[PDB]
Amino acid sequence: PSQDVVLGLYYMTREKINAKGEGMYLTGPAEAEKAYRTKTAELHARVKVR
Amino acid sequence: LTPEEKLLRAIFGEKASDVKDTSLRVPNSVAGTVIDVQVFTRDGVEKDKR
Amino acid sequence: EREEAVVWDILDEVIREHPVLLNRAPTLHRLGIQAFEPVLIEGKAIQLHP
Amino acid sequence: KPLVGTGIERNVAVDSGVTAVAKRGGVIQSVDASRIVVKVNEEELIPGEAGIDIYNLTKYTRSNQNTCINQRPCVMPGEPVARGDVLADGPSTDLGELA
Amino acid sequence: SVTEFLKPRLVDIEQISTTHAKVTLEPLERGFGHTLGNALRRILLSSMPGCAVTEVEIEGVLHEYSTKEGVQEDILEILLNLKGLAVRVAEGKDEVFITLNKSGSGPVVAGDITHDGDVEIVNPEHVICHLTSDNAAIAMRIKVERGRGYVPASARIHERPIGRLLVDATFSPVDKIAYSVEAARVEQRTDLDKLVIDMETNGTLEPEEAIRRAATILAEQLDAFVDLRDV
Amino acid sequence: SVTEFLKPRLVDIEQISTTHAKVTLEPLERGFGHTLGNALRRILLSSMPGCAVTEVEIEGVLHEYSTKEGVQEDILEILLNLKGLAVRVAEGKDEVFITLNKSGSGPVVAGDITHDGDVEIVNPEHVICHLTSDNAAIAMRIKVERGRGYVPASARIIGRLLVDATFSPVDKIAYSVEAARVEQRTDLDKLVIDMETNGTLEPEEAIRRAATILAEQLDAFV
Amino acid sequence: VQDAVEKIGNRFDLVLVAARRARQMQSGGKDALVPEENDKPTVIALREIEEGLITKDVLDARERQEQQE
Amino acid sequence: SIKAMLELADLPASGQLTLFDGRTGDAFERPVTVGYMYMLKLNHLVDDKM
Repeated sequence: PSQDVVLGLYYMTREKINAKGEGMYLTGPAEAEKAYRTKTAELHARVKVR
Repeated sequence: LTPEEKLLRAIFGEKASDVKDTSLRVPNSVAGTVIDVQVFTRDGVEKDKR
Repeated sequence: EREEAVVWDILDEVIREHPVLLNRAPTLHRLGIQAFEPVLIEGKAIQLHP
Repeated sequence: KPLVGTGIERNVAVDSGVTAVAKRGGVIQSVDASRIVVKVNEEELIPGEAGIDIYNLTKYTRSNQNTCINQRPCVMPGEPVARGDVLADGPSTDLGELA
Repeated sequence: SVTEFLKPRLVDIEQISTTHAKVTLEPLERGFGHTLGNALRRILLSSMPGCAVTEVEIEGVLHEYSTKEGVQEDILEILLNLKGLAVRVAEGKDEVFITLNKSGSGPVVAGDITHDGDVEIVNPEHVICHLTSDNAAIAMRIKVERGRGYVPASARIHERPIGRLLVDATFSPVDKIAYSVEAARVEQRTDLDKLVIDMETNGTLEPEEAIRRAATILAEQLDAFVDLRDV
Repeated sequence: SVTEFLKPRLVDIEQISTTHAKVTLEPLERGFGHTLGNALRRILLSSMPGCAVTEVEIEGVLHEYSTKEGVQEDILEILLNLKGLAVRVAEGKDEVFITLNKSGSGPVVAGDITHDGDVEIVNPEHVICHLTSDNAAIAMRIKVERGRGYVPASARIIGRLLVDATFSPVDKIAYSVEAARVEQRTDLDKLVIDMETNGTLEPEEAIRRAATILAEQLDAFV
Repeated sequence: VQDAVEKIGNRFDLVLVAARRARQMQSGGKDALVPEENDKPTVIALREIEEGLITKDVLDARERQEQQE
Repeated sequence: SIKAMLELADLPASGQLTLFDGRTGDAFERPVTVGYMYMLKLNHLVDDKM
């Protein structure tokens, strides 16, 4: 992949300090998506995921 | 005429092939409006109605 | 020539699993020609996978 | 017109010849989609001249690339015009500016 | 309670101008303001019925790429101007013919159109053309149809006498839709919200009628989910 | 007609499992796929009523960062396990208290919870913790409430530990809009919804209730 | 077509065998040994090769049987 | 001068606005450079090339 694809994958996988929902414990990827869609946590929130 | 064409003419007698249709047609995938028509006639040839 | 709907259904059934070859000049290596399954689209431009 | 430009648009529009530029000043006597008649000023007449200028506009003429050449009036009846003023806009021109 | 929600109601309609309005829906629970706002904006901007000019017949004119004596605009520009005509046609008629006859110098505007009383012109100041001579005269017969969406002349299914000019029709009267969700002061709760929809149209469609039509479309499309089954 | 719109004609429901489904509706008018899918997603994720674990009391534990001897999982992981506990509470009850007591060594699971008959655990095999020492016993007082959506512990900020409240039965919803054609109209939309619930509700029922909520929110206007 | 090339070994040989099978189903009256599923003869032949029903030796054996009959 | 012109017209001095996704109504996570560009239609039309 090149250009936008890479950029998107770059933006989604970056890390931000003191983002919304930091330190939250997540049951898995599905609950991470649920938290993102509910504006509970940002894409760049440092969490612990099973 | 191929023999089958001769038989077809014998069955249905229509035969009108004195002239061949070599006409000006709008090119395919072109739709528009006729905005001008110009007629040039050689000196010594009958001018038609148009 | 009259572009009936049944002609479009026949065209879909024809291209259902018929691969088609796409080429771009200059063909510097063999990846300049590749085969794809065609999906019929309304328009006049070929849609290419990124 | 371009909202952001450089200032050379008027030069190209005028010096290309696509527009209709007033040869002499005066008052636009009559305006129509195909004809502009200008009543010339009293200071710029050749002695014994009719005193009018007629501009016949090109309307929907094919170009060398099968495009449209069309001239549209941009003046009103009774409007004063000086020499060099744009009376009609050719293709890709907006009030004398290249568009 | 938890299982029962509060249904919004139409509490205010503000008519800033003939082509601008604000519609307030209250009360709305948490998150429902944004859901309803987006759904209503997408339905309003896409699927609102209206009336538009479709056919024009001008005396002595064979096609759009021509000129008429005493008229400053070309026929193409006149058709483009007619595309901006705001016409309200009485219910029960999906087709109407209006006439425009005018002689003498001056701007020929929409207020000079003769209609049979089942047609209302919303923008009489809309300029259609200019007659630049005292001898100049114009006589058009305009056809207005009801419809929905954008139907270009080419897309119309195919006799048509020469002189009849087809006009691309933009039936949707809605031009711009915005919406905001603000706090609502209801009883003692603080979780409720208020939806304000700003509508900029051409004046043909009323705000309340637009809101109810969008809601009707949304409910009819949701019925399939409310009765989920294999079809 | 100007008020006539296309309604879905082919609706296909495919059941991967008892809690996973894929619903395809076709054909839809241009743009309605995104409208319906997004509205249903928001309603199912943030507004669907349900019952969930909210608050917990563990004997000998005061803070969420404290340590308990004999349990392999930390307190935060125990709270995480309590979040994925599918529970039904009988109608007319908005608050229930269940208890979990177990002494020994091995996995302490959700089937070791004693209730008052108004609580149904859908996944008795869910592992709550792991006891490591035979001298260790776990005593938990779990609170189950009824709410709407996904309310985290931080949004709700004695010895009571707060658990993220997963009220909505919907665990995952994704929607895709593909192209669809009737006759020569190739601009129509097809809506595909991949849906997964916790087990309390079947996916079809959840879609029906979400659509019912949305439809009843528009009653005053139709 | 990874399964087909695994069952045959050579892509060119797979193309030749699938062409023979597709010509049998199209020009000849032979019927498919798998559910057609509204597929063209080429895809049917590829699926048959993947399932292990059609190989070069099988085709030669059936041709020999037809010649004997 | 550009920033002064933006300030006169009551617009952000950075030239970036907050845009919302019309499909979902959700705000994009970053301000977007929105403005006006002079764009041309070149004489390379797919009608003449298909």
